Amino acid sequence: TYNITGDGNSFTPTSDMTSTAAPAIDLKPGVLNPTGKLWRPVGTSVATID
Amino acid sequence: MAQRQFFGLTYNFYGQPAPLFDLNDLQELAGCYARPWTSRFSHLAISTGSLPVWSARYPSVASRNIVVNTLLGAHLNPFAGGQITSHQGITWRDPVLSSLAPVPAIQPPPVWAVAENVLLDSNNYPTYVLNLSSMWPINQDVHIMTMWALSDQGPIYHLEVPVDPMPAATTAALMAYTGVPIAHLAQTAYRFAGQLPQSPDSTMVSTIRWLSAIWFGSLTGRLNRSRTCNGFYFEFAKPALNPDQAVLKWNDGARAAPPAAAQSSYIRCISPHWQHQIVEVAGALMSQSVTAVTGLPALIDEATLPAWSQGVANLTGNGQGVVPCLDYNPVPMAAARHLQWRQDGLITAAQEAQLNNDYTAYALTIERHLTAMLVANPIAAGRMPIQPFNAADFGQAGQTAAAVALAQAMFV
Repeated sequence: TYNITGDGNSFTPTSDMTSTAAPAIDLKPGVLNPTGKLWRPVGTSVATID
Repeated sequence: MAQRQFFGLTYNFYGQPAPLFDLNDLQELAGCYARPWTSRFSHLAISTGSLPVWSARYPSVASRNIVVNTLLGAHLNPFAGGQITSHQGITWRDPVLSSLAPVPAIQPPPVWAVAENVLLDSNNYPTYVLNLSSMWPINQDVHIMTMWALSDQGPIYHLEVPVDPMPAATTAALMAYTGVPIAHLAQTAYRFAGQLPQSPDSTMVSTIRWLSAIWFGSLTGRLNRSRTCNGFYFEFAKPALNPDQAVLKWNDGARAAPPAAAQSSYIRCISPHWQHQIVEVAGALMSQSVTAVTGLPALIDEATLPAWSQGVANLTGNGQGVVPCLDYNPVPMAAARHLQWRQDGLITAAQEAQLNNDYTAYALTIERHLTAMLVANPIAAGRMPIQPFNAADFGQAGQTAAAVALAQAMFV
């Protein structure tokens, strides 16, 4: 970090650079999913696929 | 004989992501060796405590014991797997498990089954059970595994004294072996038991079992020159430094009091020192052979057992044979033995008892420091060629004197 109390610092507000952050995010239920729960062939070898 | 559910227990890892060895160590093993059969291992062990048990890879005999088990433990999960796995180093030289093979070329499909801490049932795997004959020698090996692995201590050794019907044939033969240390008898025994797909012929079986008692009885104090099993005891040769080698000795003093009928114990050693005690280890290897023949009372109940080795199949229980294990610290026992000896007036404590307790104190110290110093490496590197264990484990406790007293009453 730099001493704030120095010279050279620009005050250029532009349309191009419109403030933004991440205020909130999408958390719709629908949107939560993707997707498949992970499972196993009973627990024995490659036979129990059923 | 074919004890169907021949379920065997692979070792846990000491809070490790991986089974107990690193890749290099396992390479060493598999590769520098070949056969999955204990010949190689026994070769090392046999050399009547002369050669130092230390090496870069293998700190003790017991060390090797442990990496032998872990080796087993890991590489079985391959072929004993549900639909057959095998790669990364080991792709089995034939389905019949002939030899430790470095991955056959055009053979990737059988994965390296990443298991955790898991018992397996040998007979539930169709390949395994087909080959019941060839299964037999390895089951022996298996037991050895299981019966160290069950716990976090020195080996769970089983004892048996069938009293009364004692074969005259056994007597006769056994006498001829007088002069030799337990070690070599054991070796022959294991070799035989493997070499022939195991027999119901109790001969062999009885013999080992009697032997085990006589040794144990000797080691305790109960058995000695003047109190014998008919003549039988084991003589602790060289009364100076702790190497006091138990040879089978036949001297006629008294015939000790025939117990009530069938006396059974199991011992474990709580103290890491077991490692350098070929005696202790050799009984445990004896009791394994016994197992192959016989359906021993469902294994040392979970009361003295780490959580990972609770609730195992048909092994640990609660209301069976031998609920508690008989537990000792080796250096206190020697003291115990001298006690009895003195109580009997066999000998003056004066010089005899003092001296050897002095030497075993020394031997403890040496051992303790070496085992700790060696453990330091694995207790910092990803590699483990050794028993895992804290300094507080060395403690003079662990039911040491009770064991001794039980062993004794057994002899009544």
